[PDB]
Amino acid sequence: VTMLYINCKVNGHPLKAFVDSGAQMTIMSQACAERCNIMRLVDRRWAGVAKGQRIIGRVHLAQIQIEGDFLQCSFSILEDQPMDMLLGLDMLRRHQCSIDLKKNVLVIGTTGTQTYFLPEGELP
Amino acid sequence: GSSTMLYINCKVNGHPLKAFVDSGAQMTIMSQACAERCNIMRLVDRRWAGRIIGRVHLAQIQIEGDFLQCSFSILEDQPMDMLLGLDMLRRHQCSIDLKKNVLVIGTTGTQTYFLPEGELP
Repeated sequence: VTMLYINCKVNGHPLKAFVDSGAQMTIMSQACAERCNIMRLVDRRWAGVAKGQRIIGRVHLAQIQIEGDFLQCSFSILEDQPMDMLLGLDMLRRHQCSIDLKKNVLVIGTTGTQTYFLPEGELP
Repeated sequence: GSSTMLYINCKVNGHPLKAFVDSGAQMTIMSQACAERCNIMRLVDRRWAGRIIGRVHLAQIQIEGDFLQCSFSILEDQPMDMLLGLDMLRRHQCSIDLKKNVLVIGTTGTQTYFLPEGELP
């Protein structure tokens, strides 16, 4: 069973995001926020400790680029989250997305943009 | 700033339950308590025991009027009755459609609504 990931970019930097309808919150790792050069967007007011783990702060409505579309998304930054990016139900709802396992695509409902889930050999 | 989850109605062996729809989970898992309530303990193959009690190789999960052939493991003390994971979502070519607010079974076209907050288990 191949897990669901998509390609996306933040501030022009490519990453692979895990698509998890069972997660309430979208979360980027601190390492990925550094690589994407977006620490200036990290509001440390919203620092805390996640379940399971320091949340370093929160990014408000930054653009996540999927194919050629730019979608405004908020997400928190977790220290030492192994994976770069976890796209949770908050985001999937915001943008009225469909996870379509027949076509093997994530559809962004607000735009009609469609992106293929990565094949097994491309998963991180 | 910060710091409704997806559920559907379904039935197993005629008994209703609410399933958590989790595309980040590899495996579909029913609680032992639910397996007992649905009266399907006879289907549990305990050679797959770990805590996972065993595996149900074949059971019908009913969604609306659809009967879908599924496999799932049985977990002692899982809080929710069923976690519907990517194995079964992929098997039945499902769409999780958050614009329409439905789970679509791709093999039949059947749709079921995600439950509102007040109906969550």
